[PDB]
This record gives sequence, structure tokens and C-alpha cells, in this order.
Amino acid sequence: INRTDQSLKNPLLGTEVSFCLKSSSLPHHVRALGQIKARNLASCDYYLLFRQVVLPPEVYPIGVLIRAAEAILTVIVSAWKLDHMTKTLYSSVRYALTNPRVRAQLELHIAYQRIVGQVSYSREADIGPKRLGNMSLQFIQSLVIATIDTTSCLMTYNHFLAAADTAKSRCHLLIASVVQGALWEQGSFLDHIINMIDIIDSINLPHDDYFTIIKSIFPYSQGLVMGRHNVSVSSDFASVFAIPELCPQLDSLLKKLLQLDPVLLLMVSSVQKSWYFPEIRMVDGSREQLHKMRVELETPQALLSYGHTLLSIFRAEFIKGYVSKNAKWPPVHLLPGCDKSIKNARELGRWSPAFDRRWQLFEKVVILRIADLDMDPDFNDIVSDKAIISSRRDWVFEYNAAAFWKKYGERLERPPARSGPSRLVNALIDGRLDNIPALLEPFYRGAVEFEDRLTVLVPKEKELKVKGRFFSKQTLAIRIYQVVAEAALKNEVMPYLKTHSMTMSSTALTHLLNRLSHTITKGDSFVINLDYSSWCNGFRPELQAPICRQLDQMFNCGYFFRTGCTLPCFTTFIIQDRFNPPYSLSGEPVEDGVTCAVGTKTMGEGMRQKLWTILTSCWEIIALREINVTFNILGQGDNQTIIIHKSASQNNQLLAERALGALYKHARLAGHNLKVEECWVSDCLYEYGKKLFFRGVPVPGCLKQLSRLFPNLYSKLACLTSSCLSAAMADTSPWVALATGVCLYLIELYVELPPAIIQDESLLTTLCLVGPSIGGLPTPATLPSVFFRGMSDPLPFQLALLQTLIKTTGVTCSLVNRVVKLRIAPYPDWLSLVTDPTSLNIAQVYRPERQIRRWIEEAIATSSHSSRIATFFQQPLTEMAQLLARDLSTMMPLRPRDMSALFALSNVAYGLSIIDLFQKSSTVVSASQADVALESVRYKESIIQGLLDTTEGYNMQPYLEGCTYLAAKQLRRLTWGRDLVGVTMPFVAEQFHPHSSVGAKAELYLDAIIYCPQETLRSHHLTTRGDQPAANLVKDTLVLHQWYKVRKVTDPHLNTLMARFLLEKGYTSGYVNILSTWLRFSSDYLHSTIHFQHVFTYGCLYADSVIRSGGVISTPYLLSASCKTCFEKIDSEEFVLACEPQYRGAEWLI
Amino acid sequence: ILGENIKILDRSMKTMMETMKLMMEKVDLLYASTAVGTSAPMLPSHPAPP
Amino acid sequence: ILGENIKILDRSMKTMMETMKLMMEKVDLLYAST
Amino acid sequence: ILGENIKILDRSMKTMMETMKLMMEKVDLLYAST
Amino acid sequence: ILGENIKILDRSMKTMMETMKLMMEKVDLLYAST
Ligand SMILES: [Zn+2]
Repeated sequence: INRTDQSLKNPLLGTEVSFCLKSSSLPHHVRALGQIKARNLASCDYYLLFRQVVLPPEVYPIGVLIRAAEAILTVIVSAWKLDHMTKTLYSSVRYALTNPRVRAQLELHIAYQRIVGQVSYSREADIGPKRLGNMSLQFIQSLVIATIDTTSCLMTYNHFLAAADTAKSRCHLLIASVVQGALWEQGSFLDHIINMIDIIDSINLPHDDYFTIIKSIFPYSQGLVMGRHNVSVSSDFASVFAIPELCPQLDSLLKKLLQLDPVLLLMVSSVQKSWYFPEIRMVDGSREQLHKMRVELETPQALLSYGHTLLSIFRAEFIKGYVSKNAKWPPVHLLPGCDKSIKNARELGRWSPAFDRRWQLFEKVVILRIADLDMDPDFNDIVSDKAIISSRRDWVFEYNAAAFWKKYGERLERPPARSGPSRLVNALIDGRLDNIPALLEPFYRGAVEFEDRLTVLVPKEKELKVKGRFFSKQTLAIRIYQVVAEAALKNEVMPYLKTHSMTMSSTALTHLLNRLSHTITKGDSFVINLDYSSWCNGFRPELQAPICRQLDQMFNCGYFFRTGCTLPCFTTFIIQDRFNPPYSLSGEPVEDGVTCAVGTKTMGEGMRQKLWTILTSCWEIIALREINVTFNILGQGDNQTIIIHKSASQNNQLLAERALGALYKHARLAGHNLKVEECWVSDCLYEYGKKLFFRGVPVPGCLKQLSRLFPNLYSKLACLTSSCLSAAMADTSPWVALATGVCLYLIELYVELPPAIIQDESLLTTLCLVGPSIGGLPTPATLPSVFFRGMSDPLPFQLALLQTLIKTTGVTCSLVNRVVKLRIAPYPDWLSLVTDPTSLNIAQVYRPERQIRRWIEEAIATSSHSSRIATFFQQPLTEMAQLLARDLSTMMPLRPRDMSALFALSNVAYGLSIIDLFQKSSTVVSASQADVALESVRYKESIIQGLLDTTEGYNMQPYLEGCTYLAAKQLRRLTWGRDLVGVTMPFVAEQFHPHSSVGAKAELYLDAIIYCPQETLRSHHLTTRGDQPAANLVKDTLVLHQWYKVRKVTDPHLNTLMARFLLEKGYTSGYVNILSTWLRFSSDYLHSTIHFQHVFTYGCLYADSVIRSGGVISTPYLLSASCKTCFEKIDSEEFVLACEPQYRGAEWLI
Repeated sequence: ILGENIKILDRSMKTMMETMKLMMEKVDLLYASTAVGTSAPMLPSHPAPP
Repeated sequence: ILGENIKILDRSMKTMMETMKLMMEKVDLLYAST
Repeated sequence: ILGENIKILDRSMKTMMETMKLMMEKVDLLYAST
Repeated sequence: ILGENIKILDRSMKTMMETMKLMMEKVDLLYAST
């Protein structure tokens, strides 16, 4: 199989191209050179060629897609009862799909996708010419020939994938931009997007300059917004970048966007993947990487002194946290000359405030053992996909034999097969990871075995850095050492760092973020945003050796941290340039400074992530404390936000200047030179979690997120739905996300399915409206969670959508049956219900694979040759899970919402989670397979055949007439024959019916929820805030038991099951919130938990809709109750388990 | 007073421990610094787990 | 246990006994470079 | 009747401490002078 | 049975007197080297 990837997932490399142009003598070279024109472009200039691709206008008949999208959105809105905005939504979609430029981009995306599909996973290796507009593609092995008229560019399949992904991202960007503009106060801004596209595509500067511009677009936009809307602190961030010099047109366009709306500028400027990715200059990039891993900014002696200072502050913070959490000092030994205050504080077991500014006093305090190193990592970390190298002897397997032979003139002594696994999961299966304490024993001593001292650096894909950034894949032993050290740091010491502890407790985190949002606008809390660039290639052994020693003594693991603290100096580093291999002298790499480097001062990116965080927090606390300013360090990565509170003595400007100077000075004494462009101060803009915040209100990522095993239609649609759901969870409007997702879903269906299905508007609509809940492809339509935050039953919503479709459009019920094609399972499958309470017992035909759990489990049980796995799978976990599910399926008031709860706190749930981790590893599933190429072809054929069928599944007439609540309960009764109760949640739309009170009649006043607006709302109000209002499975089980007893649920059988669950463990005895702060609640309810929150969200969504539809509210509006049958009284009688439990227990897990 | 005269020995031990650890830090870094670019072996710096 | 706390002290010293020795070898072979 | 045989090692301990410090400065100043 | 325990400790201490002076010259002649 050739050309496996269907999307850009690897860095763009050229060394292969250069090797094939001049070197190499394989048969494919003759064919390749034959099909190269005189004007052969370089691979580094591939984007200069794909920009010229033009397709004939309106080649794909996508009008059916337009009509289907219109109908789908109309149906969704009508179901939601927001009939005053369907006009806006479907008009926007039609305009988006009818624009000339937008349609051209969409057609280009479709052509790219079809060309990719026709060649990926092809056993053939010389696919003939393929026409793409004026280009004539041609594939050879993993190389591509692209010709337009006379110029050609010998590429790699990765380059073509990058071009295809660029076209796809531009399609997404344009569609989302039009839809978003249709729903804003300020009109369509699509023209600016098109203008930016044309301007950037018109850039003819060299490779490096063009990609510098593209990289700088976003930070320069931040600087532009910042320099205009700072009130307290100054700003010069925009000055550093050279955009206004290199590309004046882009600068003028960006300034125009800023003038229009800063939020819009941050919106559009955030796109960074919709522009062709660079080709890493591997020679220079690797040379720079290796040099940066061996440079000494600071003298080692000064670094060691500062390391001692950092050790002092680390001791201070740890002791403070330990005291605050246990009201007693940890075991410490006081050195001679210790200060009297320290003695008194230790004796009294308290923490005097004076220490906060006197960390130096802790230089005489040594912390003794407080825990033991957990040299037994849990499966959550071992079972992963991070590629690893088995040992040194496998280094020869990361290069091409032909390239090595040509470059040096000598063969490569590659053994017949790799001596060991290629990934962590394979290592675990093979039994390597069963005596970890012995595996890490060399680290304890301090002499890592020579066989485990090699590191391979890998370039990072989809990064706009021509020089490139490398992350490191490392030997199995070093990888396990890292895992153990990271777990220990994150579990035993990091929670005790008082100042740093308040950045991981979500409660404190959320409270701090809310306070920052409330105070940023008032001009009393500005933020400093440091973004280290050399952080990864930073820390030297000297700086961290003292803290490494203190940790070693703290965990009683002799020299376990110091060994990795000084390891890089004894390690061999190589660059995976598959066609630029290093020389091999005696079976080992030879240092040359470009491809190989034996011994460096740091272990590179990824390694010691947490320790570096601790050190950074330490020196930041030092820098800020000495100037006596309140601070709230907030950050985890190389970019950190420092929140500084106003001081009554001096204005924010002087405070910011002093803080920045101190940070410069102290980062200077760490070998972490901090430059101007990496730090900026602002009182209007700040960033956290890769998510901007302008004047407190978040900047939606509509244009960015919506622009984001073997492949299959189901997998692609699921990824689309998940991305759109994440965007909706962000500050993106639910309507923007929903419309964009509908458009994208229709495009995706158009790419795959044959014309017969596509040109069937009614069928296409029905397909888009049949969600997975009733059995069908994932769709953005059927998603109640888009508009809500809590758990919600999707079934009533799906039935409501189908009912509305039937009532409104010309689709007949027989067609719905044809598409839905209901197929009740022959026998109950209790495990599926337990692991997903709100699902019907139906055959999920479109699912990529069903019952595969036993296949993976069975494959793991055999062909293992391990010990941990053997004890982990003594008897089939799937069979026991089914047993437990059946056991829990004997509650006379069968309430799956609790069956899932009970099943959750059992060892079998953890075992199924581990199996899920195993299958998630694409290596395990491929190992289980016993190719995938035919599997996809068969899969595509089956679905294409399935819906082309004209067979019926089950007469749905009785299930699409009444309340979706009652209908859903009837459906569950039918599909399990047990009158399932306790999980159906009504649909807010049918439960109520919004009414404006302008025309309200006395009949409507009897019962409803009223919404009182303080003043008339407007589009401006939608973006400005107002004023109106392990063993832990034992504690959760205990609180569940306390919950039951408090409610007086005391059942002998349930008690026995719960006690068994205990003894097997060992124990024995925000989108709309801004408007929400603009209205007032109403508790004047008669009947009606969490569901009420959904009603409130719907009520305020009505106002959002009427405002966004060019309307205004003059009087309070009510929410009458329309469907009475959608109301019920719940008693929750008891969990009468009936038949006695038979699960027993595992006792092997944990 | 049979134990107080012993605790001061322990503190004397712990004081030496820091002395040894500082020696190790310095010596370890000297050797590591000269080991860059050479095939110098990675000598152990701690006897063994008990 | 009055004698155990000193018993543990012994082997704690024994760790130093060779902890230097392994430093002695590395320092000694450092001379051979010069 | 046994404390008399332990006061003679602590007095020697101090004598062995002063040597340890007496060489501490010697070793440290050697690192800086490099 | 402490008397034997003391003596074994005492000899181990005597292993510190000669070992150090067996490396005092070694480490200090490094200064003579530089
Ligand atoms: Zn109803």
C-alpha cells in the first residue's frame, strides 16, 4: 500500500525530492525524469504553483446541496420554534453557496478531495494522469508530478496533501465567514476575506520572507489591536514586526479591519493553517537546533548559583504549601546557622508571613523523605501511541539504504528486522514493561545503559517555521523514566507548591479568570504575557541540578532525578532526515554537527515538562516578589500570563515597567534570554488556553475552529461534528456553528456518495436529519448539546426534527422509514445501554466496526508473551462486563441513568477503559487485523448500497405524531419491552412556546416563565457584559452510599453489591452567560433540577434570535407551556435489584 | 540523656550528607561538561537500591 | 529500637564508603586525559 | 559505665569536621578558579 | 552487645582517617598541576 495518509500529518521534506532528481537509480527515476518539463520548480516553491490552479466555473452541480441546506436549516428552526430567523439563516446559506469566489473555492476543495480519495490506499503505485483544472497531476510511488502548462514541480505526496488541506481550509474559512457575517450587527465582511486571500496569494517574496509574513500576521494583529485599545499601559508590540515593510497591502487591509471592528480583526487574523505550510530547510534547521542545544548563554558557575537560589525558593514554596495543607512542617533538617525565626516556625508548625519576602532564609533548610517514588506507572500512561526507538541498534532503521549508499559510498549494515517494538503499547504487549523497577534501576544508580542513550529528533508538521521545530522520540527506557518522573512530580510535589498550586484547581482557576475578566476593563489589573521561544532548548544542567538533588533527597530515590538532570551530556542525538543519514563508523552514529550530535546540554522539547514549569514559576516568583507587587502567575507552557493587580501608590505604567524589568533581569540569570517580541503588557487583551480575550469578553473562534484506523465516511463526519461541537462550546454562536456544519456535512457527503444519491434533494435532507441516536451518520443537526451545557436526551429532539420535516416539507413518512431503516436488535444488549444510557437497542449499521471489543481483547490475550497483560486478562473482560450489565439490568424500576452510575464505579469499567485505550492505539488494531485497503472499499460499498436500498425498517407513523417525550418512551418500551423509565428528558421546544407579550392575551397569562429586560436589547448587548445576576473510586462510592442513605435508599441486595465493590478495592468497614447577567431569573414555578437550566437557556435564546433578526424587545416576554404530556411526576421508588447479584469482583485491577 | 547525645550524631551525619551532595553536584557537572562531544562512559554516581 | 536507629546509621555511612570510591575512579581517570 | 567510651569519638568527630570544612573551601575555590 | 557495635564503628572511622589522607595528596596535587 502506497500513499496512506489522506491528510497532512507529516512535515514537508525535500531531501527525498533532491535525492530523486540527481541521485538514485531506481526504476521510478526513469519515469519521473521523463515527465519533468524544462521549467522544473523546486519543491520549496510548490505553493507558488498551486496558487495558479483555476477550475472551469460551475463544474460540479451543487445546487441540490444549496436547496438541501436551505430545507434542513428551515426544518431545524421550525422545530426550535424560532420562526423569525429562518429567513436570515437560509438566506445566508444560499448567499454563501451562490457567491462566485466561494463556489469556486468549494469546487476546488471537492476536486482535491476526490483526487486524494482516488489515490490514497492504492495498491497501484503509478496512477496515471489526473486532471485538476489546468493542472495535470501524476503520481509515482510517494512522489507527485504537477504541471500546469509548461512548468513542473516534482513534489512529495506530503506537498500535495498540504495543498489539498489548504484548499479545504480556505473553503471552510469562506463558508464560515459568510455565515458569520450574515448574523453580525456589521454587515457581510466576506469582501475583506477575499481581498486578504488575493493579497496574500499575490505575494512573490522569497520563501523565507513570505512565511515570515504569514507567521507574523497573527501577532501583528494582536499588536495592532493592543496599541489602539490600551487605556492604562503603553504598547509597542506592533512595532517589532516587519509586515508594513514587506507587504504594505496586507498592512493596510489589517488596519482597515481594525478600524471596522477589533473583534473582527482578531477573528480573521487567527487563521494560520489556511495558508500553505513551509518546507523545512532541514540542513540549516538541524544545524541551528543542534547548536542551540549546546550554546552557553550564561557561565555555568553563575547558573549554579542561581540554581541554588531557585532551590531556596522551591523549598520555601513547598514548605508553605505543606503547612497550609497539614498545619505542620514536613520532615526537615536544619543546617548550622539556621535563622531563629525558622526554628520557631518549625517548632510551632506554622508559617510566618515574613518568609514570603525572605526566601533566602530557606537556604539552610533541607527537606527529608516525604514519600516514595511510584515506580509502577498505571496503564493510562504506558498505553499510548508515542513512537519510541527500541534501542541504539535500531537507529539504522530511521534512514534509507539507498541514500546512505549514495551519500557515503558504503552499505548500511541494517539487520533483517527491528530488534524490538516501535511503540509503547507494543513494548507493553511484548513484556518489556513488567519489571520497571529493574528497568529504571540504572537510573537509580546513575549509569544509564549505553544501549538506552540515543535520541532521535523529529521535525514538527503543520508549523509555519521555515527553520522548523523538533520534538524528540526517545528510547523505551528513557521514555519510562520520563513517565515515572513526570507522574511523581505532578502527584507528590507539585500540588504542594502554594503559588503554583493555584493554577490546576479548576475552582480557583475559574474564580481567578472571572476576577480578571471583571477587573481588566476597570483598569486596575493589567496582564504581562511572556512567550518563551528558546524555553525548550533552554535549561542547562547547572540551573536545575540543585532542585534535582532536593527532589532526589525528597523521594529517597538516590540520584534518580539528577541522572536525568545531567543525562543529555552523555546522549547521542540524530535527526530523522530519511534521506540525509549520518555516517556509521562501528554501528554507531558519527557526530557531524548537522545530522548527528553526540552529547548536548539539554534533552530537548517534551522532556522534563513539569520540572521546567516548576523552575519557571520559581524564578518568576522571585522576580515579582522583590519589587513588592501582587501577582498571580497563570500558565503551564512556554507562554505564561502574569496578572498584576493595581497598587494605590503608583500608576499601572510604572508598575508594568518595573515588573517587565525585573522579569528581564531574572530570566536573564537562567540562560533564557527574553526578547521584546516575546513579552507584551496589556489591559485590554490577554490569552489563556489558546483562546483570546478582548476586554474580558472572549473572542469567538468561529473562523478558526470551523477551519480545522482506515478512513471512512463515519469517521470523517464524527470528526466534523466534534470540531463543530467544540466551536459551539467556545464563544462561537450556536447558529453560526450549526449552519456552517450543515454546509460542511453536505459537502462531505457530496465528495463521497455517487450522483444517484446526491441529486435526490429529499433523500439528502432526510440523511442529514437522521442522527446517530436513532441510528445514522453523525450530523450537526441532531445535537441538543449545541445550545446547552448539561446532559440532555437527544432522542426527543430527533423525533421532533423528523416530525417537523414531515409536517413542513414534501418528504413523506415512507421516505423517513427508508432512510432511518430501524432494526431492533434480536436480543437486549445491556452493556451498550449501561455505557450509554440514552440509546435505543438498534443495529448501528453505519458504525465503522461493532463487536470489535472481543477482537482486540482476544488478540491481546494471545500473542502477548507478557506478565502484566496476562494477570490483567485472566478471564475475558468483555464477558464479565456483559455479566455485570445483565446483573444491573434487574432493577424493577429500570433506571439506566443509575445503571451507568453503578457500573462506573467498578473495576470492570476501568478494564473496559483500558481496552478502549488499547484499540485507540492504531498499531494494536492493525495488529489485530487478521488488508485495510479493501476494508475501506467494502465499507464504502456497503453504505452506498445500504441507503440506495428501498426497504423499510419499521412503521414510524405511531412514533412521529405525539409528544416526543411520550413517543420516545414508547420507542424505548418497544425496543426493550421493559417500559424503561428515569432517563427520558422532554424537548424544551415542544414543552413551551415562546410568546411576546405585546399581543399577549389573558389566556396566555395563566402559566408561563416571564423575562424582564431592564432596557431594550441590541446587537451591541450580545458582546458586552451587564450587571444583572486510584483509591478515589472508594470515596466516590462512599458518597454515593451516603446519598442513598440520606434519601433513605436502604436495600439489602444493593448494600451487598456496594460492599463487594468496596472490598474489591481494599476498603472495609458559556456563550449566553453574558446575556444571563443581563436578565433576571424567575422562580415562580408550579411544577418545574438541571432541566430548568435548559429552559432558561431556551428563553434567553429566544431573545438572542429576535435581536439577531433585526428586531428589538419592548416588553417582557413569556414562555407558555404548550405540550402538557411532556410533563411528568417522578418518584424514584427504589433500586429493587430482584435477582441476586452475580458479578462478584475482579481484584486484579488497581 | 542517652538519646539526645545520639540525635546530635544524626544531625552531624545529615550535615555531612549536604557536604557530600555538594561535592557530587560539582564533580558530576565537571565530568559531564567534558563529556560533550566525546565517548566518555557514564560512570555511576550512587551505589545501588537497597 | 534504641540500637536500631544507630544500626541504620551504619549502613548510611557505608553508602559514603563507596560513594567516594566511585568518585575516586572518575576523578582519577580524569587525570589520564591530561 | 559505657558513656565514657563514646565521648572520645565525638571529640574526634569535631577534629574530622574541621578537616572537612578546611578542605571544603579548598575544593570550592578550585572550581571557581577555572 | 553494644560494645562490639562500637568497635566496628570505631574501625570504620579509622577507615576514614587513612582513606582521606590517601586522597588529600591526590586532590591537592591537582592544584600543583594547575
Ligand atoms: Zn409535547
